Amino acid sequence: MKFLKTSRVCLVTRGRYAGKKVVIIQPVDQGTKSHPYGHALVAGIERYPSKITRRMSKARIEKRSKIKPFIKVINYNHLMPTRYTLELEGLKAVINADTFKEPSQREEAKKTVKKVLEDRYNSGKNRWFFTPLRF
Amino acid sequence: TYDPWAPDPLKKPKTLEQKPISLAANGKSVPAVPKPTGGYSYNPAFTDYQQRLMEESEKAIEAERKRLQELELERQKMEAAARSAAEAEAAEARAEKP
Amino acid sequence: PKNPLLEKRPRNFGIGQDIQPKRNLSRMVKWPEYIRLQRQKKILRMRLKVPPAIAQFQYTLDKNLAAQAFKLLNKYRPETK
Amino acid sequence: QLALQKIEEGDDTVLRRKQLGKFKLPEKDLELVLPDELEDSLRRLKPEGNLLKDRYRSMIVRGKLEARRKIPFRKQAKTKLTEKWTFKDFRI
Amino acid sequence: GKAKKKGKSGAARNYMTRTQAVKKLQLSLPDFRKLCIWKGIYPREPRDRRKVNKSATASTTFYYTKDIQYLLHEPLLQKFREQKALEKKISRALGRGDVSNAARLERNANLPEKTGKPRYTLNHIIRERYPTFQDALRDLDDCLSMLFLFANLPSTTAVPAKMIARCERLCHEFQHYLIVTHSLRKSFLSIKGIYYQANIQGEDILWLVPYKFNQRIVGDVDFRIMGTFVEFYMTLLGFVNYRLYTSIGLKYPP
Amino acid sequence: RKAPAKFRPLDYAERHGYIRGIVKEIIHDPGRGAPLARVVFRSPYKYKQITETFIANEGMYTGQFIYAGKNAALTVGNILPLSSVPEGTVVSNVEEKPGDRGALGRTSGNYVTVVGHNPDEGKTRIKLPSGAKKVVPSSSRGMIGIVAGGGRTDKPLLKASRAKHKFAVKRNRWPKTRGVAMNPVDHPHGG
Amino acid sequence: SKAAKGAQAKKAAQAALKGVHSHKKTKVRKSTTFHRPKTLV
Repeated sequence: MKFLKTSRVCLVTRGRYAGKKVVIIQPVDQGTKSHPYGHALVAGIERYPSKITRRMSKARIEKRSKIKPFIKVINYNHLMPTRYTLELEGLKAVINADTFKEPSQREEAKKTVKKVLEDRYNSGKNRWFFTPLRF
Repeated sequence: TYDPWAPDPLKKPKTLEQKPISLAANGKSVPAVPKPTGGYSYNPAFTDYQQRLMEESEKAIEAERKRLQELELERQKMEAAARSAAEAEAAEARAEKP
Repeated sequence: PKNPLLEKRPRNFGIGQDIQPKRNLSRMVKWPEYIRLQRQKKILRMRLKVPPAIAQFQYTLDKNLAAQAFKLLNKYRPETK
Repeated sequence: QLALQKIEEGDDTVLRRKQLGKFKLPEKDLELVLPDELEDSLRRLKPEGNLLKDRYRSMIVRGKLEARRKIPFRKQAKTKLTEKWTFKDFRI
Repeated sequence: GKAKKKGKSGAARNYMTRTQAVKKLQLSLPDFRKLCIWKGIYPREPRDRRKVNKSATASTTFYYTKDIQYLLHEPLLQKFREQKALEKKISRALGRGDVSNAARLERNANLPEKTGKPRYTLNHIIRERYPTFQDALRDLDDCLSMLFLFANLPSTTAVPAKMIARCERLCHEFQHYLIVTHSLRKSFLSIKGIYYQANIQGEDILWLVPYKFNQRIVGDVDFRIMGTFVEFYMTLLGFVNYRLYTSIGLKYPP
Repeated sequence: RKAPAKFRPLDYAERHGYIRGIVKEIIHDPGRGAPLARVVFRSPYKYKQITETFIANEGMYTGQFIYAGKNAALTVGNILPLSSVPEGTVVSNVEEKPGDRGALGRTSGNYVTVVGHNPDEGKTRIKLPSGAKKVVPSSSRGMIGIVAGGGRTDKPLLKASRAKHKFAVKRNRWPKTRGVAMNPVDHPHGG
Repeated sequence: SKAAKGAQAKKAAQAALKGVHSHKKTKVRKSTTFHRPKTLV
């Protein structure tokens, strides 16, 4: 069965975002003219939130709970798929192929991804996605 | 008795002659006892008392407005977190040649 | 309510798992030579057999009789300068 | 234009943003008699503020010393209790 | 010639932290803070604190290296060491049961609870800090506010009751000088206290006196370093009162 | 030569459990006919890693995990006390006493055979490469296998230069002049 | 128990004949290395 679907959590293995965790927004198995290979449109975390201890103040907690996101077109050979999933309709069709052709659309998509991911992190669920991978 | 004003470093350093740091916003030296105004009297003039009252009233108004705004922002943040948590619980629910 | 962002990270201090915690290693401290000498001198005096002329000095007055003797003798202290 | 933007006593109430010590000095307490609390005599006066706190704040603002917080409990030395040799060797 | 190494010049030589200053002077923290207050060693700020110390934070206190060098030659360090040794001798006498020897050695301690004066004498420090009587008159605002505030406080360990009585004595002597010379000019009754403005030798002196009630000592202040300030200010006001009484040709102390 | 070929010091981990190390390098040691192995272990008491130098047994390779301790498996390259091995096994770098980090069966192609055990007093009977029989404490450690580089002496040196190159780094005397070739003042066999 | 009664009697006799200062503080040392103390210079 196919596992490179929407809301699939993958690990990026090459590029500037190597070692980061992403969620698949759109799988393009057949490829496009710009990318004549199986690839995916993903959104992920560039800067993970810092650890929170029981004696921190509220201002320090809300400062360290910030998340820096990114959006990416990535080859299938540069992804390591994981069994975990992250289902968000706030990220549903947040990016398309034409999103990456305009810098402002990338900023708006990154703002939306930041808001949704920060809400999910503050919920306290899917802790493995917001925990950085150590290697 | 003793009356002042009438190798060991007998001179003082220029670093000691340097003036201390002032915490004032404009950077000038704050007096030790600043001169009080007429509005600080126990039986003040009506104009001075009204001016001080209006200044403190508008400061209290803007402080309370800021507090209400940040409380509403915190409430919206925790509501969004709770909605995402319900989303995650529901997700676990239906998850279970050239 | 406690913060859901808080987590527990226990450390397993078994063999070959985690770095050992800083324990009280006072029983195994490499002491200076004078401390080691006085402790070993006391230990050797315990281990060897002591003749009665020295062993009789380990039998002393108790707290009450020593206090009563000092209470009497404190009224007869020698003259100060 | 760069030339124009380069060309273009202290107050206790407003302070600089940077701190001098462990914390930034808080805003002063409200020193004002409210209109429901006005009195018509010197005898029924309600003195406001704290002059010791005012002098301490004046010292910190003028920079003779930095702002520090009180430490109510200090860390004790890590020690172990053991019984004395004479009390161990006591026999009756 | 030979290539210089990084961190051996500039702000690293210019500044040191409070920990380095304490370790250099070989003092305790209360003695270091007391000496800094008495000698006027003020906190400083480097442009980049990492160039001075890599472990510095925003709460790290910096001082001038030359200021600490000046503090190295202060004769009060040997006074501190002598008082520590004397306290050890008093403890030894009390432990041995020599109560007469303990009392005789305690007479050399010059305790504030017995004398009403500061434990250490700051006469040379007064002359060092104020080169001129005009500078003394200009600092009399802070001196008079502090002493008139502390003349109405309850007895503590930092400021004993005899010391408080000495503060009240000095304030009363200054008031008597102002009365006999008619130097008092203006007065004001604010909601905080009574403001007085006098004119001594052309210098306008304004100070605040609390209303005679129960004054509250809160935990937001550092009462012990305030007491060190009070000791310095009574040492200043004694000399100021002597000079004023001698200038108007009166016997001091009254 | 950089470091002596020794075991780790006998500590709590080797005495009661095991500790895993990773073989980083297999290197040539001048003067020794047997290759050495650089193995990196973890320090149980601090963050820094510890690098050791063992005599490499045959079959060891870079990137391999070896295990040292009482509970370590019976595998080539693992360092075990002699009480934890059965009879008939061959081991290398055998400690004469527990804690001397290896003394017996160290040259290339050589090994020590565990003849038997006497658990009543905790002794182990072993057979040396010379055919001698020895009795050691059972807590003495040995690395399972045979020392690598066997068959080195089966090749003739064939040349004075090769003998010279062999002995120049081993500092043994070469060339060797005979006593009967000397004068009577120099040797008892002189003349 | 009889052992508890005997221990109570021994503790009372020890307090009667020697006093109540039966215990001492010793420092906790995280390291086996002893250093010369830093004194006044």
